[PDB]
Amino acid sequence: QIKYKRVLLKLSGESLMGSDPFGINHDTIVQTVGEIAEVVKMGVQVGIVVGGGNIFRGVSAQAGSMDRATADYMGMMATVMNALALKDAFETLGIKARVQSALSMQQIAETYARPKAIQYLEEGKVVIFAAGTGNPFFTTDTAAALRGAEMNCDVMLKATNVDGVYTADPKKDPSATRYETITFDEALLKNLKVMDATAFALCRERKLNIVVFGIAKEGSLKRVITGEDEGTLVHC
Amino acid sequence: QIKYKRVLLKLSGESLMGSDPFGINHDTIVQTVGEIAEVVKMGVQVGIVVGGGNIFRGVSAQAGSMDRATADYMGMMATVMNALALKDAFETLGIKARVQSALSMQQIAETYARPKAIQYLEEGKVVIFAAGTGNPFFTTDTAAALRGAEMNCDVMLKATNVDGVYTADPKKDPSATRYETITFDEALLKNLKVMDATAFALCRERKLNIVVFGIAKEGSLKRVITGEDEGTLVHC
Amino acid sequence: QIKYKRVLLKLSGESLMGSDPFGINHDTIVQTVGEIAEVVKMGVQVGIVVGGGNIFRGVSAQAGSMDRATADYMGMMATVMNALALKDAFETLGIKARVQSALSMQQIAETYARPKAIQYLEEGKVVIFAAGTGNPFFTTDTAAALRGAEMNCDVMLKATNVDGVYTADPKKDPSATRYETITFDEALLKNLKVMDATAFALCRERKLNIVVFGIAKEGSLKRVITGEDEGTLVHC
Amino acid sequence: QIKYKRVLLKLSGESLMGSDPFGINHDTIVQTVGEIAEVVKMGVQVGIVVGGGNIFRGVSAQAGSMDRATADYMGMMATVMNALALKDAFETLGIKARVQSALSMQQIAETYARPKAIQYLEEGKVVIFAAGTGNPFFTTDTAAALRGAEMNCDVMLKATNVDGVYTADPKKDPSATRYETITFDEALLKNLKVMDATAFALCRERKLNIVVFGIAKEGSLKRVITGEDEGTLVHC
Amino acid sequence: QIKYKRVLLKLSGESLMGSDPFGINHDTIVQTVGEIAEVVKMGVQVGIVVGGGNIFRGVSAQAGSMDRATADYMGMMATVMNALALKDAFETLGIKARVQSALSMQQIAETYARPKAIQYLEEGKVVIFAAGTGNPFFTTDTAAALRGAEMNCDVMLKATNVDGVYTADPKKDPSATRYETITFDEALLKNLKVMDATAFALCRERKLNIVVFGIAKEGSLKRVITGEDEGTLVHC
Amino acid sequence: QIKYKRVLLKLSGESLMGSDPFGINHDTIVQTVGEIAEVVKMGVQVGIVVGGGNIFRGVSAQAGSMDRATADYMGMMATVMNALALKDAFETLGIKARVQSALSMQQIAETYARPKAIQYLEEGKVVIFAAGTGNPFFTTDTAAALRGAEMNCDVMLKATNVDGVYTADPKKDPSATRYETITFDEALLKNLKVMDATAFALCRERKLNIVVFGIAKEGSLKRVITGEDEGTLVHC
Repeated sequence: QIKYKRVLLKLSGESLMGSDPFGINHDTIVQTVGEIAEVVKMGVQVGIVVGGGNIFRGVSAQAGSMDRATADYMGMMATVMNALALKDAFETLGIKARVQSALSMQQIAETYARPKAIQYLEEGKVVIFAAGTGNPFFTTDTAAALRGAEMNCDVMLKATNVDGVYTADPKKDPSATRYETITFDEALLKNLKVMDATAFALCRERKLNIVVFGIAKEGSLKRVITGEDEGTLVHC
Repeated sequence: QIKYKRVLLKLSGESLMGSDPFGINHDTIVQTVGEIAEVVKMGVQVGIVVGGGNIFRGVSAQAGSMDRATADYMGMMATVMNALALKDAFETLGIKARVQSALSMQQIAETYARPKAIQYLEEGKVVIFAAGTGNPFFTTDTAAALRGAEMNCDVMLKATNVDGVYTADPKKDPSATRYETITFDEALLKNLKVMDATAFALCRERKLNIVVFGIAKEGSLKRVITGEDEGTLVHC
Repeated sequence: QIKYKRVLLKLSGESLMGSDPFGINHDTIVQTVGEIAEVVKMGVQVGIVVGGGNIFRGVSAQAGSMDRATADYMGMMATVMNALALKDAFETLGIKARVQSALSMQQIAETYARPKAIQYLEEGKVVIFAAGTGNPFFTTDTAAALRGAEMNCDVMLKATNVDGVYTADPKKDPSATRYETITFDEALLKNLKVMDATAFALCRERKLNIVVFGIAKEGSLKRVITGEDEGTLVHC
Repeated sequence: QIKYKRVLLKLSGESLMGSDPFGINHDTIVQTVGEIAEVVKMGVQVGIVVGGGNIFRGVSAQAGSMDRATADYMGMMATVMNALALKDAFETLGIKARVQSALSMQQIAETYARPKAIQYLEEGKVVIFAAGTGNPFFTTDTAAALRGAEMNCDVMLKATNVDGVYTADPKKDPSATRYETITFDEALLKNLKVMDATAFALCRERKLNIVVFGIAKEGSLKRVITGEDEGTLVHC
Repeated sequence: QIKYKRVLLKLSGESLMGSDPFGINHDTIVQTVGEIAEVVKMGVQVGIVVGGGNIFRGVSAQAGSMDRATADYMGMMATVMNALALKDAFETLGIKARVQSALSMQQIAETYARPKAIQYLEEGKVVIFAAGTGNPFFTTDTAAALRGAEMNCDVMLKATNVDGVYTADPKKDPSATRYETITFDEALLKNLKVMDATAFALCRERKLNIVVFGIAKEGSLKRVITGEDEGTLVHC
Repeated sequence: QIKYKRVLLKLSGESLMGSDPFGINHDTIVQTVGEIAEVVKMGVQVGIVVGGGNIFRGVSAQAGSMDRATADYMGMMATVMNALALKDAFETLGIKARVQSALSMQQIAETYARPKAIQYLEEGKVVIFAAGTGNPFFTTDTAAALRGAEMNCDVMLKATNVDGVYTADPKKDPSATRYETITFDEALLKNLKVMDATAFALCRERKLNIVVFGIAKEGSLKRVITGEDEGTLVHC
């Protein structure tokens, strides 16, 4: 029935953007939350680390002439916005969700705390991690590996705009094939794009396997959770 | 020389958007900052309260489907992003600035604390207040009034897309006139929309005068603080 | 049986003062807590926003020559004292209660957080909100509307020294009559005293109805909760 | 010239009450502040620990019926109120003052942090410590000792309703004498109540000398810091 | 069956040191946690205040030339380390444990809060109090009395390297006898070593009885909890 | 005169241990501090990131049996202890220093905040960063890089038990040579272990140059900041 009991779902801000060129598209987020809700109702404990690219865009231009760290702090503030909207959407579906921020925040969100988050998962709630790792110069993928290892998740579900890992950029090379399973070293030796070095190393060092898939492809989240053939499995 | 020593300048997030559809427009924010950097060098202590309408656009549509309290929190997060961008802008021009948030932030900003805010104002720095009043259901203009009165500002400068208060909409009828100066009661009596009732009410009770004025027009700010004829002055 | 499931009870500090000229009168608070306990045991979820006038009195005089904001901060510190004593009194009756402060406090009380407070209500505990809205220049009534709207309460129970809304000050006009029901506009058109403008506007804008009643009039809290004829109902 | 450079002055909340039955008496607080403003201008770094007995009166009766830990917390809240009032008083006389709380406060005060407190003392400001030790069951005098030793104060000044330590109660017998100077051991041996045992014990272990003295008597403070004959000196 | 329902177990850092000359000895802590686990599974609610002498040793030498307060802060940081390891050890045995610090800490531990800790005990979890009282110049024993009184524990279990209270130092006087029961005054009159004055006074003033025993003596924790003859009972 | 104006000096906890088996060795810490106190007086702004290996030794054995996240937290607590000891050392030599923690601490230290850290650096103070990145699974060297780049340091000084990077281990073969200067890519290509990959990767992306060098050797630090030939320089 269920292959992965506890998962850390990594969603980029862009995933909530749909076709729009900025922000959150109501239809996309509803479709996404609903799909996550489905696996939760199947009893899966879900942890979500969400990015802020969809909202950073509106401030990307100015970022250029800003101190990178500061630009990154705005990015983190952007994730919190997606975290909030994401939670609101779950409550609408009858699923309770809690937002834990890596940087302490008064009323918008609870501060990250391992014991509480684990509990929340157990209590059947979706835990949404905001503000990445709390530090600049680190990617969302990195924050996903960190929270994943901390939450003792069975695997990290890296959701992307491609339904898996290809021998080469499929969107620009129709003859590209999707790997069904690959190793960390293989991914490296083959210069395959899975995630940034730092995040990749963290997943290895913590023995956190990764499944790359395309969330927007209706039904694949459930397929991966159930063990069907979907996306690429990267293991150590 | 100087008409107003300490001023609380209210900036809508939209005033940093320029002609863009969303976010922060580089040339616009650089222009606005520069103009304030001008009065600052003239010995004016300036506190800023900024909205998040420009960034809120990308999540506005979704907001409608969300709880309002949660929507306002996203609005407050948006203002933090503008506050950082603004703060960084000032540094580039050699001016020192600090970001105070109504809600506690870990490393993005310092929590609001009157004694320190006033402290900075004396040290001749720019203080940008973010997160508004820290509470949902309150408008940015109310935050400005709150902070303006708390900071013991000589006047609140309401920057807007108009150079003053008119007896009628000039854009949709070039036959009206720009009030040079009105009184709170007259404004209310003549249904002149200066700001929402709560915000407006606070200024009166704290006896904080307002000066509505378009900041896009170069020189406008420089004019108001010097005492020239510019924008409407709502006083008591 | 029960007309209002979730209520925000607004108690002024003076209500806990009884006949004494300052502070908390043991007999009054016990009578008050007991009455609130009764409706909780009937299954009503109660949220309480409490004032500090009864304790502010001792420092009222000095306040006069103090900066208003500072005077207001003392008021907020006063509510926390009533919040504490109020909680202690419930624990004595076997009812668990939690104090959420609008301003973060280390060990005296938990910081306000919407998700937790809602939960507390559901868990059958009385939630007592202290420190108003966290900002100076705002009344307790305002803090009651805010928390009320945030807690999604069915109605706000404004407890006062009069058993309802009269055509004129009853304590000084024996021929005054009590309205059984009135509208927001009616209350305004008639210059009826319900609460301050800001708080009143917030209740309207959030569609939070109000029931004005006299808590000290033994048995009326239960009567209002049950639907009997008691106090004045102000709705939009 | 100056006998004590840095001093930790202990003020009971009652010493701000004057002849009133409760709260803060305007003329009294203005008198007391003024007297300290005097030694401050003389280059004395002054830290203050204030009790809350004056405000605690209005809730004392109820306290008896409450848990003691909770009662002490209300006592600590009371001290914050006096701290603010005191702080404001100093500003009026042109003196800068900061309020450090043992327990974290959001905007009412700054959390205690030694490096900053000492910082202020050097900057020639008045530092008023509130919330005592931050723990229930500890007396105000213990907080004074704690802070006195932490601040590396030359001496702790215990202001009281008496101008010194006597061989017997002078009020209830005008035949005793005011010890000019005693030693901790002598005090204990002769059962001279200077302060509770814990507080007293701390001063000795940290080697912090005490100077009991009535502050109501004009000039008293001025006398002690200058070295004149005034109040008992408990030393080691 | 069970004589003490809720206990505050005071463990010195040295107890976790075993024979080693520094730090935590895996075997000792496992033996200790297991023994505590046994009484928890019997339904006893356990509160633990732990010291840091075992880890302070490594920095004792440098402490000598440091400001005492600072030296004490390092001690508190040391308790947190034992608190952490202590918790980890319980989780391994299947017993949930929470670490509450007297000084607020972001992700390492929850800040001390009476309502939550009581709850935790009730929920069957072991609560471990770290950082003493939060202030320098106070012993661990003192922190044990404080938390004990706050948690309304039935008795404070002072674990030590001696199996009770002797007529004189047994390790250096073979003819020393163990008291089975003694009074506070008796302990004092006889100059018996139970704990430091401050801590002792606090236990008396709060009517918190004390049982002195040797935790390392396998099986005595259970014996004391069950009412058997073990250790010395000090009561008021 | 000065080669590097602002430097981020990385100190392993072991470098404060001297020849001892654990903890902090008085003569060693006094020597190391003194050496830095030297370059500071020369107008060099110095930020420090210190590890906790020296203190972690006493809990290392137990760590193996604990969850790694929890082990790393104990490691971070250890670094706070070294930070305090270090800070105190500087005071003794008349130098002012402040301790910034990645994780919020109540009174032991100030929470990390870039604007203030840079503030201090300009005020000519020593800033000691503790708790590393604030996240588990990240090495001390990564924290150094993070902070180094955040602080806009001219270079990161990696103090170690070796005076530079060699073509081969000199200790286990006196036939190699100390690279005078290498480039990131060369280092990686030649498998020269300078620091873990993540840490190393960050320095390159932020363009932060490293200068590996043994600090035990008196004069070493003094040499590097002046520009003399000392230790390997890994640049881009």
